[PDB]
Amino acid sequence: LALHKVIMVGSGGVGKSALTLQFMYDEFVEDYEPTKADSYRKKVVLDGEEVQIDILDTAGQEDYAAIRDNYFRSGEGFLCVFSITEMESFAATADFREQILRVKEDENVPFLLVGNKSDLEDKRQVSVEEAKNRAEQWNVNYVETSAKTRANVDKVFFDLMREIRARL
Ligand SMILES: Nc1nc2c(ncn2[C@@H]2O[C@H](COP(=O)(O)OP(=O)(O)O)[C@@H](O)[C@H]2O)c(=O)[nH]1
Ligand SMILES: *S(=O)(=O)c1ccc(S(=O)(=O)Nc2cccnc2OC)cc1
Ligand SMILES: [Ca+2]
Repeated sequence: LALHKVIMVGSGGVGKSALTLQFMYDEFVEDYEPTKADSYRKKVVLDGEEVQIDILDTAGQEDYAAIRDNYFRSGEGFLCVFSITEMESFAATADFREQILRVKEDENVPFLLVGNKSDLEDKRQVSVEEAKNRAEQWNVNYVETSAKTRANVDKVFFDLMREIRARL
Protein backbone atom coordinates (compact mmCIF):
# COMPACT_ATOMS: atom_id res chain seq x y z
CA LEU A 1 0.00 0.00 0.00
CA ALA A 2 0.96 3.61 -0.53
CA LEU A 3 2.20 4.99 2.80
CA HIS A 4 1.50 8.69 3.34
CA LYS A 5 3.77 10.12 6.04
CA VAL A 6 2.06 13.06 7.75
CA ILE A 7 3.68 15.19 10.46
CA MET A 8 1.66 17.39 12.82
CA VAL A 9 3.48 20.60 13.72
CA GLY A 10 2.50 23.72 15.61
CA SER A 11 3.08 25.32 19.00
CA GLY A 12 1.79 24.02 22.30
CA GLY A 13 -1.88 23.52 23.00
CA VAL A 14 -3.11 24.23 19.46
CA GLY A 15 -4.74 20.83 19.01
CA LYS A 16 -2.15 18.61 17.29
CA SER A 17 -2.98 15.64 19.52
CA ALA A 18 -6.72 16.34 19.69
CA LEU A 19 -6.87 16.47 15.89
CA THR A 20 -4.84 13.26 15.57
CA LEU A 21 -6.91 11.38 18.14
CA GLN A 22 -10.20 12.56 16.66
CA PHE A 23 -9.05 11.33 13.27
CA MET A 24 -7.71 8.04 14.65
CA TYR A 25 -10.25 7.13 17.31
CA ASP A 26 -13.31 9.36 16.78
CA GLU A 27 -12.94 10.82 20.27
CA PHE A 28 -12.25 14.35 21.51
CA VAL A 29 -9.35 13.89 23.93
CA GLU A 30 -8.85 16.91 26.13
CA ASP A 31 -6.06 15.85 28.50
CA TYR A 32 -3.39 14.30 26.29
CA GLU A 33 0.08 14.71 27.85
CA PRO A 34 1.50 17.90 26.28
CA THR A 35 5.03 16.46 26.15
CA LYS A 36 4.14 13.04 24.71
CA ALA A 37 4.92 12.43 21.05
CA ASP A 38 3.60 9.42 19.22
CA SER A 39 3.09 7.87 15.80
CA TYR A 40 -0.22 6.50 14.53
CA ARG A 41 -0.93 4.31 11.54
CA LYS A 42 -4.29 3.62 9.94
CA LYS A 43 -5.49 2.04 6.73
CA VAL A 44 -7.83 4.45 4.97
CA VAL A 45 -9.58 4.48 1.62
CA LEU A 46 -8.42 7.63 -0.17
CA ASP A 47 -10.52 8.40 -3.24
CA GLY A 48 -11.21 4.70 -3.50
CA GLU A 49 -7.59 3.53 -3.07
CA GLU A 50 -6.63 1.72 0.12
CA VAL A 51 -3.58 3.48 1.55
CA GLN A 52 -1.85 3.67 4.89
CA ILE A 53 -1.55 7.00 6.69
CA ASP A 54 1.23 7.42 9.22
CA ILE A 55 0.85 10.43 11.51
CA LEU A 56 3.69 11.72 13.65
CA ASP A 57 2.08 13.79 16.41
CA THR A 58 5.02 15.94 17.47
CA ALA A 59 5.00 17.24 21.04
CA GLY A 60 7.78 19.79 20.76
CA GLN A 61 10.22 17.91 22.98
CA GLU A 62 12.98 17.31 20.42
CA ASP A 63 15.22 20.29 21.08
CA TYR A 64 18.26 18.87 19.25
CA ALA A 65 18.05 20.47 15.85
CA ALA A 66 19.61 17.66 13.82
CA ILE A 67 17.10 15.17 15.24
CA ARG A 68 14.15 17.51 14.66
CA ASP A 69 15.31 18.00 11.09
CA ASN A 70 15.68 14.22 10.68
CA TYR A 71 12.05 13.76 11.75
CA PHE A 72 10.91 16.41 9.26
CA ARG A 73 13.06 14.92 6.48
CA SER A 74 11.14 11.64 6.82
CA GLY A 75 7.78 13.37 6.54
CA GLU A 76 6.01 13.71 3.22
CA GLY A 77 3.35 16.21 4.24
CA PHE A 78 2.69 18.59 7.09
CA LEU A 79 -0.36 19.80 8.95
CA CYS A 80 0.82 23.12 10.35
CA VAL A 81 -1.64 23.78 13.15
CA PHE A 82 -2.36 26.90 15.13
CA SER A 83 -5.23 27.81 17.41
CA ILE A 84 -7.57 30.53 16.21
CA THR A 85 -7.77 31.57 19.89
CA GLU A 86 -4.01 32.23 20.33
CA MET A 87 -2.43 34.81 18.03
CA GLU A 88 1.07 33.81 19.12
CA SER A 89 0.45 30.27 17.84
CA PHE A 90 -0.44 31.73 14.44
CA ALA A 91 2.75 33.80 14.50
CA ALA A 92 4.67 30.64 15.36
CA THR A 93 3.53 28.88 12.17
CA ALA A 94 6.13 30.89 10.25
CA ASP A 95 8.90 29.12 12.18
CA PHE A 96 7.57 25.64 11.43
CA ARG A 97 7.21 26.61 7.78
CA GLU A 98 10.82 27.78 7.60
CA GLN A 99 12.05 24.64 9.37
CA ILE A 100 10.17 22.44 6.94
CA LEU A 101 11.44 24.35 3.93
CA ARG A 102 15.06 24.19 5.10
CA VAL A 103 14.79 20.41 5.32
CA LYS A 104 12.55 19.61 2.35
CA GLU A 105 14.00 22.33 0.08
CA ASP A 106 10.74 22.46 -1.83
CA GLU A 107 8.23 25.26 -1.44
CA ASN A 108 5.55 22.91 -2.80
CA VAL A 109 6.00 20.37 -0.01
CA PRO A 110 2.53 19.02 0.86
CA PHE A 111 1.39 21.38 3.61
CA LEU A 112 -1.89 22.72 4.97
CA LEU A 113 -2.24 25.69 7.30
CA VAL A 114 -4.79 24.52 9.87
CA GLY A 115 -6.64 26.95 12.14
CA ASN A 116 -7.98 24.75 14.89
CA LYS A 117 -10.60 25.41 17.60
CA SER A 118 -13.15 26.79 15.15
CA ASP A 119 -15.85 26.02 17.73
CA LEU A 120 -14.44 28.86 19.88
CA GLU A 121 -15.41 31.71 17.57
CA ASP A 122 -16.11 33.96 20.57
CA LYS A 123 -12.45 33.56 21.61
CA ARG A 124 -10.97 34.12 18.15
CA GLN A 125 -7.72 36.09 18.08
CA VAL A 126 -6.68 35.29 14.50
CA SER A 127 -8.93 36.58 11.74
CA VAL A 128 -9.96 34.34 8.88
CA GLU A 129 -8.69 37.10 6.58
CA GLU A 130 -5.19 37.19 8.01
CA ALA A 131 -4.88 33.39 7.98
CA LYS A 132 -6.12 33.20 4.39
CA ASN A 133 -3.64 35.94 3.47
CA ARG A 134 -0.77 33.98 4.97
CA ALA A 135 -1.90 30.83 3.18
CA GLU A 136 -2.02 32.79 -0.09
CA GLN A 137 1.50 34.12 0.51
CA TRP A 138 2.74 30.55 1.00
CA ASN A 139 0.55 29.07 -1.73
CA VAL A 140 -1.03 26.60 0.67
CA ASN A 141 -4.63 25.94 1.55
CA TYR A 142 -6.09 27.21 4.80
CA VAL A 143 -8.66 25.05 6.57
CA GLU A 144 -10.30 25.71 9.92
CA THR A 145 -10.95 22.67 12.06
CA SER A 146 -12.45 21.68 15.36
CA ALA A 147 -11.13 18.60 17.10
CA LYS A 148 -14.13 19.03 19.42
CA THR A 149 -16.91 18.98 16.82
CA ARG A 150 -14.90 17.04 14.17
CA ALA A 151 -15.38 19.90 11.67
CA ASN A 152 -12.94 19.47 8.78
CA VAL A 153 -10.87 16.88 10.64
CA ASP A 154 -11.10 14.23 7.94
CA LYS A 155 -10.76 16.99 5.35
CA VAL A 156 -7.32 18.15 6.50
CA PHE A 157 -5.89 14.63 6.67
CA PHE A 158 -7.43 13.54 3.38
CA ASP A 159 -6.57 16.75 1.53
CA LEU A 160 -2.99 16.51 2.77
CA MET A 161 -2.82 12.93 1.50
CA ARG A 162 -4.18 14.13 -1.84
CA GLU A 163 -1.29 16.60 -2.03
CA ILE A 164 1.23 13.88 -1.17
CA ARG A 165 -0.28 11.66 -3.85
CA ALA A 166 -0.23 14.39 -6.49
CA ARG A 167 3.16 15.89 -5.75
CA LEU A 168 5.27 12.84 -4.94
N1 LIG B 1 -12.73 23.77 22.14
C1 LIG B 1 -11.69 23.12 21.58
N2 LIG B 1 -10.67 22.71 22.36
C2 LIG B 1 -9.65 22.07 21.75
C3 LIG B 1 -9.64 21.80 20.32
N3 LIG B 1 -8.50 21.12 20.06
C4 LIG B 1 -7.83 21.00 21.22
N4 LIG B 1 -8.54 21.54 22.21
C5 LIG B 1 -8.15 21.60 23.61
O1 LIG B 1 -6.92 22.31 23.69
C6 LIG B 1 -6.04 21.63 24.61
C7 LIG B 1 -4.76 21.28 23.89
O2 LIG B 1 -5.02 20.36 22.84
P1 LIG B 1 -3.85 19.35 22.39
O3 LIG B 1 -4.39 18.61 21.19
O4 LIG B 1 -3.39 18.57 23.57
O5 LIG B 1 -2.70 20.39 21.95
P2 LIG B 1 -1.23 20.05 21.35
O6 LIG B 1 -0.27 20.56 22.40
O7 LIG B 1 -1.16 20.87 20.08
O8 LIG B 1 -1.17 18.55 21.13
C8 LIG B 1 -6.83 20.42 25.13
O9 LIG B 1 -7.43 20.80 26.38
C9 LIG B 1 -7.92 20.18 24.12
O10 LIG B 1 -9.13 19.64 24.62
C10 LIG B 1 -10.79 22.27 19.56
O11 LIG B 1 -10.88 22.10 18.32
N5 LIG B 1 -11.76 22.90 20.24
S1 LIG C 1 12.29 10.03 18.62
O1 LIG C 1 11.54 8.98 18.00
O2 LIG C 1 12.99 9.49 19.74
C1 LIG C 1 11.29 11.42 19.00
C2 LIG C 1 11.69 12.41 19.93
C3 LIG C 1 10.87 13.54 20.20
C4 LIG C 1 9.62 13.70 19.55
S2 LIG C 1 8.55 15.12 19.84
O3 LIG C 1 8.30 15.26 21.24
O4 LIG C 1 7.33 14.90 19.10
N1 LIG C 1 9.31 16.40 19.29
C5 LIG C 1 9.50 16.72 17.92
C6 LIG C 1 9.39 15.73 16.91
C7 LIG C 1 9.59 16.06 15.55
C8 LIG C 1 9.89 17.41 15.25
N2 LIG C 1 9.98 18.34 16.23
C9 LIG C 1 9.79 17.99 17.49
O5 LIG C 1 9.89 18.95 18.52
C10 LIG C 1 10.33 20.29 18.16
C11 LIG C 1 9.25 12.71 18.62
C12 LIG C 1 10.06 11.59 18.36
CA1 LIG D 1 0.19 17.03 21.91
